Amino acid sequence: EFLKPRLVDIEQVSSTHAKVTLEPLERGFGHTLGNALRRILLSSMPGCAVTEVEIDGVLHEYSTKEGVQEDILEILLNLKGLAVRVQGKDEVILTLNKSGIGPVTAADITHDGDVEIVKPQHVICHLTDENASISMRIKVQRGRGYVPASTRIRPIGRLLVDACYSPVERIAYNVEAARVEQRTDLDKLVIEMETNGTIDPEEAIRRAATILAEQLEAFVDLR
Amino acid sequence: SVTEFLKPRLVDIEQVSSTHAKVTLEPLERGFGHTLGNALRRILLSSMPGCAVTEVEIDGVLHEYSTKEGVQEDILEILLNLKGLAVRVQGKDEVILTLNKSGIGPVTAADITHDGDVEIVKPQHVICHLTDENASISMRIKVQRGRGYVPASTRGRLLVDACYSPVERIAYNVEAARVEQRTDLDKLVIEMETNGTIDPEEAIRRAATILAEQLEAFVD
Amino acid sequence: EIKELLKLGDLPTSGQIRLYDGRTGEQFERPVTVGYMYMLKLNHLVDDKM
Amino acid sequence: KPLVGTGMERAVAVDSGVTAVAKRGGVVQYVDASRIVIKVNEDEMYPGEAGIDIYNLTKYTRSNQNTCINQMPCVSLGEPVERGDVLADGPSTDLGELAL
Amino acid sequence: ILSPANGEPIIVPSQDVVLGLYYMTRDCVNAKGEGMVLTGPKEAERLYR
Repeated sequence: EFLKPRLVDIEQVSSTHAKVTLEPLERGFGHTLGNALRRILLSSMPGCAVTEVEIDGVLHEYSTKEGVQEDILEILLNLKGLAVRVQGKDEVILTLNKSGIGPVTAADITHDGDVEIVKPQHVICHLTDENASISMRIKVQRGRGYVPASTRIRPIGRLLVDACYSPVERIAYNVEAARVEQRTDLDKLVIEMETNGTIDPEEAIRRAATILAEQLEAFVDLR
Repeated sequence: SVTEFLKPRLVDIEQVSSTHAKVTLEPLERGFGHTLGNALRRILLSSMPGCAVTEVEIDGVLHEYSTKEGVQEDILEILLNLKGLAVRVQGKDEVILTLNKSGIGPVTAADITHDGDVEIVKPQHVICHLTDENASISMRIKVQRGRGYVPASTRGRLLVDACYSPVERIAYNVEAARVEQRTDLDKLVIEMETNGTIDPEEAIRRAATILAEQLEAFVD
Repeated sequence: EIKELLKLGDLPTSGQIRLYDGRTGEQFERPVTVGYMYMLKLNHLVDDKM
Repeated sequence: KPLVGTGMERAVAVDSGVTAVAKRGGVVQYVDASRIVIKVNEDEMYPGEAGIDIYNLTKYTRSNQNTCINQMPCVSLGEPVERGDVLADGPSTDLGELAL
Repeated sequence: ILSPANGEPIIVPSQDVVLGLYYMTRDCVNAKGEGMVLTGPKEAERLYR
């Protein structure tokens, strides 16, 4: 009796910005699905985030390293913003080695076959001495939600980084009139998503729908 | 483990009355209580299919603000009473029920002429009252199958607001819930009252089924 | 002048926009003043006082 | 920085002494999170000197109220600096502007 | 819940609770749904939601 919506278009506006169109939708279902998917996408999408950093010669974040423009704490903050997609494993160790003057960016991270750097120009720090060199081991873990380091339960020098696993940055949704073959009371839902570039928009939409359906299984057979 | 979420372990269904239920589900992921409650509330309010009174033809009355001798209630109050008539039309989508009554007494739902494929949920529902011995009332009620609530303002053919959805009231609340350590969890309390064609539990199940079938094109 | 600067940024001159409830998606019935305020964390933390 | 200010933020930040202020104009010869080395301009040199100004930055020291006093440079390698320019921001300062 | 000084209630709503009740109990001349006849408060809540 109800017409079932289908994914009809995916407009990849940019690498981190996409639009997904669901069509057709009956009255009221556009806003219902829009809000449910918005909440699930903002709260429950999985992603890979930096959780641990080991910089050679560094004991804690409240310190400086010779030849480095940024404080160790600022380096950790920059690594917190590093967007990485990991394939086939939930935890990886990346190696960053850089020498000489210049910005040390995500492109200088040692290449890993199962790891993709979505934004290679992400600045990690700046080396300002020709003889200065930085070497770090960065732990990247898969998770969901927000997991602070203080609520996370180690040799000295292993610095914990707060993990914002969610790849989704912004979600908006608009319900507008849809042009059907014979119907006029059908809407379409356009979900505009801005991410960190580490999750496919269609994968995110299907993921949110699966989460919603599994949460609805309890109500489907109430007892 | 990133693809597994907490499922309601405790589901308590308190039957306040035959048509009134309180369903408590616990525990839920943070924010999932509002998501599920709002989605189910919207579906129950605006999307639940059902049968309801849509028109009435009353002999002697030509328009809503009219009178009829021998009837205690006003025509507007008769329309209000017809709005509350819960009818199960199993056979068809459109049905016409004839109501022919005479003599002093309460004209109730049980006095409507019987139809094979039509069921009266509450036969003692009062349609109107006749205060005269020779007072008579002849009406034809058009009951249709639709979705949600359709006001007569959006549509002598007297128009009655169509309460297709069997939902009389639906509300939800989110309370703090907790497991061994996690204390930020959601507990969803759904207070629901139906019009008696279907009980609250079945209505909640139907709303959940409709929402789940809406997602069939994206569920892995 | 503030309204002129708001026009320059293609923002409403009243400083009020349409907000939606995140819990339900329902539009709030009236326009809500939304902008940027410069906020300070004072040295009165609950950690030191509890 | 405050998006809406009064214009007094720079005076407060500079006069407080929490920031590193270039004593003489020149070019940033060296810079890191703890130190700034300015190659002074020829016209601002006393006769018998190299023309090198060294600014050692205060790093993660407690204040009288157990808050953090930390100076971080706001200039880059090779940048030209004038006398009175902020070389390193202090606590609650952003590019020489008071940022509470 | 009563003041010992004068016997008046102390738990009277204030500020935003008063604002919410006032806003929801205000009337508008040409508001949507005007002139409708409702079976009761439940129908009013259903129509508003």
